[PDB]
Amino acid sequence: MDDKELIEYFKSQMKEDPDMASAVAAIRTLLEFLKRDKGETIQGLRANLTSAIETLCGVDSSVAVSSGGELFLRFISLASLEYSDYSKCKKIMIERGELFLRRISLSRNKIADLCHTFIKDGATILTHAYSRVVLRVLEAAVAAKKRFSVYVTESQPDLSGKKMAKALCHLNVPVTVVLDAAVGYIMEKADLVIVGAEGVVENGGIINKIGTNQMAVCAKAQNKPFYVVAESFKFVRLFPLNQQDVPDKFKYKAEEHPWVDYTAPSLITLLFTDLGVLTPSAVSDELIKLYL
Amino acid sequence: MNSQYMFDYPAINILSSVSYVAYNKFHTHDVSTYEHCEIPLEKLRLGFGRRNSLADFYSLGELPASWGPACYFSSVKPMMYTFQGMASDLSRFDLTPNVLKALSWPLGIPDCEIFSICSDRFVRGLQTRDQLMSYILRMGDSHSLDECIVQAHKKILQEARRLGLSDEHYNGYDLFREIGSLVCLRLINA
Amino acid sequence: SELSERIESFVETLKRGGGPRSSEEMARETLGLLRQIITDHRWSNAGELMELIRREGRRMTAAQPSETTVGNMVRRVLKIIREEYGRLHGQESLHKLLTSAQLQSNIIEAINELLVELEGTMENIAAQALEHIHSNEVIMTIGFSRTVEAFLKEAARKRKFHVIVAECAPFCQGHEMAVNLSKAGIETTVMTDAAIFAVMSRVNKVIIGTKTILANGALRAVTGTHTLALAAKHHSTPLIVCAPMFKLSPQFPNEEDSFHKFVAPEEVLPFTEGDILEKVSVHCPVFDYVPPELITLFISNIGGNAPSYIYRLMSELYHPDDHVL
Amino acid sequence: QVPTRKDYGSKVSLFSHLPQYSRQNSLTQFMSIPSSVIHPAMVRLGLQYSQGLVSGSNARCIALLRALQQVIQDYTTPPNEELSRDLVNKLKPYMSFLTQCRPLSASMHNAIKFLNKEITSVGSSKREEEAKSELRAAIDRYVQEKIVLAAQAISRFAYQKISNGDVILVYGCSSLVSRILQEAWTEGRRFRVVVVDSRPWLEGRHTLRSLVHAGVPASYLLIPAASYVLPEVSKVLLGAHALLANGSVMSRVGTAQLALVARAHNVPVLVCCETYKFCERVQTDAFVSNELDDPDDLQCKRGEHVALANWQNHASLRLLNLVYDVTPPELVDLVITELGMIPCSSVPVVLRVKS
Repeated sequence: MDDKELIEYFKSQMKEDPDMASAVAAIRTLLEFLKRDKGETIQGLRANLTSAIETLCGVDSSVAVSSGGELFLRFISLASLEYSDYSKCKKIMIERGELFLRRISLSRNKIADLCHTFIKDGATILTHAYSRVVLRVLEAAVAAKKRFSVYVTESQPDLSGKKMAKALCHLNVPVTVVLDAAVGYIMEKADLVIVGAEGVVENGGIINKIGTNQMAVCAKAQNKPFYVVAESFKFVRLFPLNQQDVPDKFKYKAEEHPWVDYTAPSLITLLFTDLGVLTPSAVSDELIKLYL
Repeated sequence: MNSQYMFDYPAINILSSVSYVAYNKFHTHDVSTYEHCEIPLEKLRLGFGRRNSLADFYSLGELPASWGPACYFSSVKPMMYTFQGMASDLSRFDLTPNVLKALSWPLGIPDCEIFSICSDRFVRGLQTRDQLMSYILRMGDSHSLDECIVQAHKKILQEARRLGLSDEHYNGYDLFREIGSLVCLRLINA
Repeated sequence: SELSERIESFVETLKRGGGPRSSEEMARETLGLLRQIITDHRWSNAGELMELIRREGRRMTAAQPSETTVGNMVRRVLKIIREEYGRLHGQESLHKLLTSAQLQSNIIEAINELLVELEGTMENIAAQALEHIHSNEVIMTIGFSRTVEAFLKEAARKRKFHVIVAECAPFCQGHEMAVNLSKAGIETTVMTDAAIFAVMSRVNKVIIGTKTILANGALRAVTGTHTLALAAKHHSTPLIVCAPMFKLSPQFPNEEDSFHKFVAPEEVLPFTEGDILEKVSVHCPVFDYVPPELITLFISNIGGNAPSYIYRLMSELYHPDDHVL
Repeated sequence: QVPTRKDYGSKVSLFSHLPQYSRQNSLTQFMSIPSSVIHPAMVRLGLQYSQGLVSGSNARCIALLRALQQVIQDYTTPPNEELSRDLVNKLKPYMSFLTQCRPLSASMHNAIKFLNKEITSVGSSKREEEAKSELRAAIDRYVQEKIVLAAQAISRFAYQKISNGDVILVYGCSSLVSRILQEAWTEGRRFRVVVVDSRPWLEGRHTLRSLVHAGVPASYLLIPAASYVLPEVSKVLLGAHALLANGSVMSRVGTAQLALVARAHNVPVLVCCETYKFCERVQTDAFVSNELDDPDDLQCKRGEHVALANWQNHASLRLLNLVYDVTPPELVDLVITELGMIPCSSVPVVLRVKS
């Protein structure tokens, strides 16, 4: 396929199962492109794949797509090292990608099982915006017969906090929607904070929606724990120095309206990934081990 | 550092041949690709976007990550180059007046392997990289490969504007295609 | 039979009162008991041996979850069987995701060398102790712990400094360290807990022991350790934790809140008070939870480490599947 | 036998466990003019350490490795003996004498450890001349791939972090930082550089003299005025003499002070260093293990008097001039190595992957 079945297929995969993240859909689309490659060269294969990376990054430019693309590139390089012939290595690429998809499709369940223990009875959780991982974790906590309250911000640029509040009150959980400006007012009632992440940077910080950093900072003022739930494929070798250092292709395009900001690892307590429960410093190690 | 990974390293020598050695590890410099060939950007930088007129890249000191027919998504606006018919016609013609110094350029010395390179019965495969890279190195005057590529492109533009060949119609999408077209046209002239 | 009754005696001793007081004795006894378990009980494949070890370790841990030396020694043994089986027949990371009947003697020798290396942890800590104490320093400790007392009483052989020991009320065992260490000429001082912050400004560094170190780097120590760590962070004085390698256990803080250990309130409030004991509720925990943000360094038999690196030591000691046990 | 160096002056009570030698007192007075106890290369290298003719950590390591290569070339095994352990036994007194001349650094410690591991790994079946050639080749390869390529990769990585029009603050003299700045300016970037120096070495004038020769705009000031210029500073770049396992940065005296003041001013801090300088030992402060330089260097002639001329004549007077200090990891943001840009807490991981 060439530049038209790519975007249409990606959007079809996203729309047929809207409860499935953008990065997973991008990885599946890359695997589908690999299947219908109809070309015999490893260098040309990787060139076409890296071109597909930014032709997919044109839409839904969130960091997760770039992280998944980088992971796919590293995977295809790793496989090549293992073997020698494009001919034979093609089927093994296909089977390894199938196994990779199978393993990453259980990330939500693994994270929920790992993280449901961290919620106390009678607790008060605080959430920034919609994130399916948080919803799954709270569903697992409910399945454990727990009692707690949930405060959620409204996420003003696009009112998705109300959407997740609806999806959560559908589950019979006492929820409360608050203004994005009320975080400092509200968190004194909150017992702990759980947020998602659209990407994890080298040191351990996160790359998330615009308000997240504020919460984290305020959390450090209130001495409350701050937990982040994110899958493995949300790792990337980007190291912003400050808020303006993250690439502008992620800030804007979903008088000055950014969409995504960066949170330093020093404000993060624990990372809850399908790889386990990690300290913020752990991620770099893993991401180092990928390239050595 | 996925853009810095390498599979084959181009070893050079100075009749100015280029070989490939099995080099499966990350390189110290970014690498671009062109027709299954790998060019380490040892003195230039990577480019972005699907802008046409490849000359617009190295004018900024950059160089695109990938382009050409081998790239399914060439970022230099592929186009027709309706001159390969005469290249195929003269492909089987061997080395043996006016034509001698007509085809001495663009190398400055008579050379016929260009027609075989541009011939239809010559697939752009993995085994052909050696002769392509050796020719592009010899026809240039430098040591690193990217300067050879940029020298080739600017010499093509120089010869095109020498005869007024509508430089806009010559972007550099497939370098050897412009080589064959210029050789065919200047052999038609003399 | 005989091994079974020895196991039952061990479990009863744990339930009632720890006979061998030192944690190293607990580790040695647990490893020896596992040795007779391996030698005596019969098994064909490694799976039945692993599940038998799981059952026995579950029983021993359920005897007293307050102390975890038995639990993580059992987990170390389980990892030993896993490693030996993988070696004789054939780590979660992104690399793994992208890429893809005579072992009894080996197990026995692995346990034996583990015991041999466990014997000298105190000596290794003492050997490396001299590089963190300079002349005329001021050191403060809490409670009683043989590791830090050996540390200081050997590092004072070539240096002179001041040591402050705060009694760990109600179990005022800091007096024992004070007496033993002053019996070596160290110019020590005996202090109450309530004065910690009051003196914390005039202390160069604080060295403490621990009972168990969790995966995230947070630890469980004697009561009042959290206040001392908070005072250290407030005054930014470095905090050193002297802990052998077997005191590293892979659980996490939020686990059923069976984290502390509550003893009879007799120590805090004497029974002689009388009538007022009805309306008054008294709590006497013996352990406190110190978060990893207040810890500066970790000294073990292998050297120095940062808390942020603790997770890696978890991967080299305990397989992820054996956390639940 | 090699005599011991005598301490000069009265040391501070807190630093009674460290030595303190004077530049005037050299061991060569009590050594044979034709060197017999130690190799002439060793005594020459110790002389040019004790006199301060070699200061940079990279320069010190390179000079030590060259002198060791000279000794290896001049070495001859004794009969009824083998090279593997005799070489190390002969090398130990040389290292002791070098430490006597001036305390060792992280680079020299790592080089000594690597050379010991290489010599011990030399097979017994190897021939003496072949073994010597192999050791020389190994030393050359180590020097190349652990200094030159590392510096090139570090400069290439650091080029990205530098944008046009920003202001970068440096400190002291360090070859890696100067090379990074020169290569970044050559590549096309445009920026100013603020140079911070400190007494008594005043080594900053080294790197300044480089920057002016590269056409880079520059500014100069002493360390105490740093708080004045930090509002206009955008990035801080420092050189590290050693990286500890706990993420602490063991560097020149003023490094931690500048990092603290920069963090107070909300300015990111960058550190570039080579992997071969990563030590495994840890220290929580600058008191347990440091270096005491010549106390007489502190004297400065202000006006027409030297206020500290006869400082020994005052019994209760002590002088103190450290050479190293430790920066806690929380005050650092980057460690730039050939492996890339890593968090300051990832130092142990590299320590694991290099063995």
